[PDB]
Amino acid sequence: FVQWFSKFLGRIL
Repeated sequence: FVQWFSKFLGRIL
């Protein structure tokens, strides 16, 4: 949740 809101590694939200 601390990058680009990407649902791959947990970057989502």
